[PDB]
Amino acid sequence: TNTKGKRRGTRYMFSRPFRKHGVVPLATYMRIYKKGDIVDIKGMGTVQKGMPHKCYHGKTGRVYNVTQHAVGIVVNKQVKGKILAKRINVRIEHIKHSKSRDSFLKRVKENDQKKKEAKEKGTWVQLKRQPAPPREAHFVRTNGKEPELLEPIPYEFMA
Amino acid sequence: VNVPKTRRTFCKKCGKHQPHKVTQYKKGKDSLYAQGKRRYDRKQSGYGGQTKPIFRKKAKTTKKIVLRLECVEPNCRSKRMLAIKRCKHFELGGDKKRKGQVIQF
Amino acid sequence: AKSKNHTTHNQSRKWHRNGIKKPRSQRYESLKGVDPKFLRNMRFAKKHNKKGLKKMQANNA
Amino acid sequence: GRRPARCYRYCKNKPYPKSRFCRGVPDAKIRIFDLGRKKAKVDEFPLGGHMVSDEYEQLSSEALEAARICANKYMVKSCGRDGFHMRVRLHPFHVIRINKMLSCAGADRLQTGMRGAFGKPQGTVARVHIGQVIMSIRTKLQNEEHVIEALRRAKFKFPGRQKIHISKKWGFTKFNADEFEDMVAKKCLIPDGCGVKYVPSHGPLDKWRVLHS
RNA sequence: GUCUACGGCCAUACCACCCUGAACGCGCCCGAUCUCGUCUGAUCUCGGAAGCUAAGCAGGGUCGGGCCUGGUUAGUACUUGGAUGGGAGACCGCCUGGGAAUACCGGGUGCUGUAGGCUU
RNA sequence: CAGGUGGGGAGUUUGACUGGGGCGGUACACCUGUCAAACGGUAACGCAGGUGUCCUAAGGCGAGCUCAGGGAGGACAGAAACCUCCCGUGGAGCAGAAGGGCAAAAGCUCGCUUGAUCUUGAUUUUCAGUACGAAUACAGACCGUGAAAGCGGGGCCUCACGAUCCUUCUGACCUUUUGGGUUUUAAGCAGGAGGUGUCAGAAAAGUUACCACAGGGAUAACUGGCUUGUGGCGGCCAAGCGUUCAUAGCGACGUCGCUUUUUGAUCCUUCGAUGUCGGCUCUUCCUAUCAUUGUGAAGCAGAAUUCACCAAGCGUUGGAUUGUU
RNA sequence: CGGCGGGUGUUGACGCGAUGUGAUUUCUGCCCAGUGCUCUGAAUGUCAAAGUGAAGAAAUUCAAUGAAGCGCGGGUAAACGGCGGGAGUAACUAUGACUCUCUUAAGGUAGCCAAAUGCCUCGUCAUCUAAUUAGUGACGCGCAUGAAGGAUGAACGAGAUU
RNA sequence: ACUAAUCGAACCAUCUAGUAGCUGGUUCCCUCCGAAGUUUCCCUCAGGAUAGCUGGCGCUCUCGCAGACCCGAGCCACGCAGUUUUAUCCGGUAAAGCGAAUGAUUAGAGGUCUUGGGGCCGAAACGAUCUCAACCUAUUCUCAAACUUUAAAUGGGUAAGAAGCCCGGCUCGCUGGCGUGGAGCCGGGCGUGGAAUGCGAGUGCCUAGUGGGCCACUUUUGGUAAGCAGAACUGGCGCUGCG
RNA sequence: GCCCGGAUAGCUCAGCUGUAGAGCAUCAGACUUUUAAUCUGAGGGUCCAGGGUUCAAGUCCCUGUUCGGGCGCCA
RNA sequence: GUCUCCGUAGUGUAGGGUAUCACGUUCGCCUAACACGCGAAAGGUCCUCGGUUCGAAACCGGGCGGAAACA
Ligand SMILES: [Mg+2]
Ligand SMILES: [Mg+2]
Ligand SMILES: [Mg+2]
Ligand SMILES: [Mg+2]
Ligand SMILES: [Mg+2]
Ligand SMILES: [Mg+2]
Ligand SMILES: [Mg+2]
Ligand SMILES: [Mg+2]
Ligand SMILES: [Mg+2]
Ligand SMILES: [Mg+2]
Ligand SMILES: [Mg+2]
Ligand SMILES: [Mg+2]
Ligand SMILES: [Mg+2]
Ligand SMILES: [Mg+2]
Ligand SMILES: [Mg+2]
Ligand SMILES: [Mg+2]
Ligand SMILES: [Mg+2]
Ligand SMILES: [Mg+2]
Ligand SMILES: [Mg+2]
Ligand SMILES: [Mg+2]
Ligand SMILES: [Mg+2]
Ligand SMILES: [Mg+2]
Ligand SMILES: [Mg+2]
Ligand SMILES: [Mg+2]
Ligand SMILES: [Mg+2]
Ligand SMILES: [Mg+2]
Ligand SMILES: [Mg+2]
Ligand SMILES: [Mg+2]
Ligand SMILES: [Mg+2]
Ligand SMILES: [Mg+2]
Ligand SMILES: [Mg+2]
Ligand SMILES: [Mg+2]
Ligand SMILES: [Mg+2]
Ligand SMILES: [Mg+2]
Ligand SMILES: [Mg+2]
Ligand SMILES: [Mg+2]
Ligand SMILES: [Mg+2]
Ligand SMILES: [Mg+2]
Ligand SMILES: [Zn+2]
Repeated sequence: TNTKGKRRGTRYMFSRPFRKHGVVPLATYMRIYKKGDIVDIKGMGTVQKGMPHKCYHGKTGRVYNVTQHAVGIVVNKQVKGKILAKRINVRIEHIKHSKSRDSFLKRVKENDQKKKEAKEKGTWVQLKRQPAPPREAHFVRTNGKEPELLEPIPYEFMA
Repeated sequence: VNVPKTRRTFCKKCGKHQPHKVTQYKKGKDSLYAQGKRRYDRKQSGYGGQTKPIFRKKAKTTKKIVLRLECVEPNCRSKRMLAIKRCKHFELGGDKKRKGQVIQF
Repeated sequence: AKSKNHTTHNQSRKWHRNGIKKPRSQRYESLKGVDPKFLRNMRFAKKHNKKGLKKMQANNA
Repeated sequence: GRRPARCYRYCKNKPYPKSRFCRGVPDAKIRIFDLGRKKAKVDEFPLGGHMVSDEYEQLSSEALEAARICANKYMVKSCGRDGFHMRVRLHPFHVIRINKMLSCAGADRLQTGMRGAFGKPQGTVARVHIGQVIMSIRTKLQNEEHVIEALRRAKFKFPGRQKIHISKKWGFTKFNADEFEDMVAKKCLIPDGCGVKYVPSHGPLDKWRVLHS
């Protein structure tokens, strides 16, 4: 019984944030998108041209094509029991760079620097990051103070 | 809707934008020697009654209006069919509208 | 007379019985759908890429 | 021609206010929510008694009107017509519906059963929570037993369980009676109307100098 | 320490009132022959340089409003998973993890890029 | 041979969904908000609504302005006529339903225009990742506007629509038209249109109690079962009635129950059949007791009566009318 | 099926053929707008084939002419059928003898009735009974009576009722 | 009505083994694998087609196979995941709010204007100023599936390397102030194989049955409710015995 | 779809490219001693709208609006 | 039980910009007196409550009373 309209249920999805209406800031247009970089599809509603469909809002994809005003993005879409890679043309107002890739690139650059330093000197270093290990043994000083005795409080009917 | 009797638009034969005279396309009469009409007449001859469906279930109230364009260049009388959306009332070259006017009593 | 209209019950189990496989990623993604002007210039660059082979080999040497 | 309240006792539906989608709503039975000397100042009536619900349920507007009338009559009898101020802290904003069925011997004569079952508005109820105040009475400190008895009588007009509480707040304000008088003395509270205005130590100094003068 | 031109983020920048502004500048200001626009040289366009910081603008101030950021609210509300837990129910408690928002109370009140000026 | 008449006769059809079917409605093709449980998807004859249009501008550029409302003034003039100032984050307008979006905008007023044009592919939406429809980003022409950057291939976005076959029109000094040639004609190739609203698209009126068949407890009419709105019978509070006095006897406003002796709701059993109203006859059971036994209370003097308790042992009738209960 | 074939017909309007109503008595009202039926064409609208004229090289196209029928116009209700409203109006109110109108054409006449026809309804009144949703008699704005069928009336009935 | 016990169209033979989306039946054993009642379209709703779920047949690869007996002699598989972790985005539900917008809504208080009623003696300048209204201001009670500043828990996407990183060089008709930008290509060097856990993966063909479901916790819509009707999530029954 | 017809004071009907009329309605006068009846006068044209042939048009020609006839019917 | 319609001088009544007619009543004209006729006056807080706008009998919402149609 649900309509198949392209923008059904997007009432808050494409609405602007509070006190952030009006002119689109120009750094969004000044961003540079190459082929192969990773972008988050947001989908603001001030620009009605080149809008992504609501199923791609909040998704992340890789740029494969660059045009005058838009980019082509290869974004995964799960359709029932299969995930298929869809190519979508999105104007640059509705996308932004993804920092998930950038954090990994920083880690790679630091890893290569550390490996070069280790090979230069001769000291081995742990390169793989590890899950949070169990806390080691330590001493807790009382500083000449008895720890404060805590007790549950009596019940009272506030209102 | 109201469309003007002339418009400047692309001419396929001229290969460029040219002035065009605009009329309304009207369906021509049936040939009686078109192959489908011949087949229908042969099928209907004899006994058996009606042999093809007769629609009689109309639902649309309008038609898509087709404009017959004609290039006005004397060496190029090339014609074209432009279809516009469905309209109940269509006028060719009617009087244009004005904004700052009163409603007549 | 009347029947059940729609459900997605058991559909998730059906989808996961053979696994929800991601698309098969591989090197050299296809060039279809890319800007025709950029694509025809890439074809020209590939065609004329042969010339300068001597310069490239000398620099490599 | 009203159904028993056992049919609409529980908050089963989402809130259904009277709005531009719900038209044709009969007016609620209760139209008056404040009684007694509403014009009494904040210092006249320092004692506040509350009726608190232990049930997450719906109270009908008719039940609210009946409880209000009962408590008002008892308070008038035991404390005079100007010895108290009563406030019903619940408003019947939730509309309940009825799927009207033809109550005669006949079914083919357009009874239709459950087809098109959505009902017409019937009445309004007040959706109440556990620990929510239903009714409040403020009065002098010597009328505490009368307030308790009035709320005890009013408890019999309601479906669920209710507690009678004596609030530690001063009257109908949100400030404790322990600190209220000294706050008023140090001008942290200004008595206006039946309540008080809290005066923070921020804003223009002109509003501070109209005080202390 | 500031300003001008173009800006980035787009209130910590906004709003109300008051005070101060040296030098450049920015402006107010003078005029309508030409350019150009008007019901109106008010606006716009043009040609200027007598006067002025009165205004704009800049800086500051206000137990200022707002905004921004903390505390409290509060491990509260809500919530993932669990039980042959309680209760006639309504609902509630516990285990296992996560965890807010007002009111109220503090602090702050634009940062900065490019290019070019002024300030002994 | 042609036209008319022609249920005298022939053949056939007489949609679907559906808290049974019919009547009603369209939940049958679509669009907005909600449902919907903070990705997306999600149902009911769920809720509030809308659609089968309108627009040569309400399309495309560019420029200039600021809207609703309010305050204070100004001859007639008043709550509303116009003029002026000030405030005014949009509280207006953008064709329509709603939602989103929008301020030297996307609104209003002008100037010029026809990108609402000619083309090939790719993609998104429903999706089976088919089609239509709608849409997005390009590319190649030819243009419009603007000083220009640019913007524009319809409407700010979400809807406003349609296969095969057939017909009609337009285009290529195009192909074929059958032994060859010319010319009509006809066929074709490409793109518009004439439509299927049951909207992936048959050409379609009833009746049957004279009826038939294949089936269906997937589905109604009678029992039973769940429920108890409605019906019936109780309880709690006690404003009041009771000359006085809440509670001898009653009980408004509220509120809690029980029963399945009413009627509904549902459709679980039964459609290779459970004989369907009432009466007659006959037995048994229940108690929420009309009478009788023993009792308590009274606004119980007696008599009569009323309320309540243990209590179903025993009884509860003869007739007129009506098929009747 | 067919033959100038056959039935009525060995017949001829006091006859054949087709209908409705249903003895006697007494009446059989208004409506020809609708649908039928029928009648005259009065110029006359539409209208096939054939035929005629023109264009064309021909296929073909166009035009003119206009049979029946329909349409137009008369008649027809013992043809099918139909017989509602509204406004004003009499000296108590109330009704409307009277005057106009609307949908079409006419507005239910004489009669009859809670009838085998009336829902409401077990209508109201009288009678019949101790008691009658029954019967009879009467009334009649009659959901939804009614005139080739209405209203009667002896005799008759394995007809229905008291 | 009757027409040979047959009549709302007799009887006999034939077409004829008429058609049936509907009912009934459908014949030996063991072993292995093992469902669906959902999507889209259909004069479709007791049926099909289609995708999904199933089976069979494979094929392409990965790990090594170890020692005649005995006896390893930083570094340890292609790749995958209904899982967590580390980063990074997405959201508008629960809650909360209304002295924040839009709607709804209770009560006082303080004010000065008005087409408020009017108002005790004021036409006279209500000489006066008492009251009720409306309005404004600061407060106040109660709210929202189709309201919202704020805003969870659970959840959705991406990344966590050799297809990576870094150096040079060549091509371009695209772009262009420029040795410009971008893309492609060619060489070279980097291995501590750059979270945890587990598991061998990839790929093709043919394909049956199903397309009536039902139940439970929790979320949830209509309904007074229902062993009612309709959805979401997971599990189950159906297909399953056992305590 | 083709061939035809009509469209007006409040209501109805006739009408000449050279100046729209008649009746019924309204109002006011006339006749009568008076009321009716009767005679007159005044106002009233959704001339169905638009463009044109037109010096002139309600008229004639085309385009729509409904009201209607007779035909005709393969998406 | 629901749907539709209506709640206005005593009565029936029509009806955003301060309520019309007739009867009922009274009075005044006219007559020698009467009847009639003519004219004037009185008489409806518009069912009740709430709401929007300058202002509501009219428009909107709720609730009462009455009459047809369903049920
Ligand atoms: Mg667009
Ligand atoms: Mg099904
Ligand atoms: Mg519910
Ligand atoms: Mg501040
Ligand atoms: Mg917890
Ligand atoms: Mg027949
Ligand atoms: Mg979700
Ligand atoms: Mg969602
Ligand atoms: Mg502009
Ligand atoms: Mg282009
Ligand atoms: Mg279909
Ligand atoms: Mg069943
Ligand atoms: Mg009951
Ligand atoms: Mg008493
Ligand atoms: Mg069922
Ligand atoms: Mg039997
Ligand atoms: Mg049986
Ligand atoms: Mg038996
Ligand atoms: Mg008993
Ligand atoms: Mg006879
Ligand atoms: Mg003729
Ligand atoms: Mg006659
Ligand atoms: Mg009669
Ligand atoms: Mg009768
Ligand atoms: Mg009878
Ligand atoms: Mg008898
Ligand atoms: Mg009788
Ligand atoms: Mg007759
Ligand atoms: Mg057979
Ligand atoms: Mg079909
Ligand atoms: Mg079956
Ligand atoms: Mg939502
Ligand atoms: Mg909430
Ligand atoms: Mg609010
Ligand atoms: Mg269910
Ligand atoms: Mg089964
Ligand atoms: Mg299984
Ligand atoms: Mg089992
Ligand atoms: Zn041309």
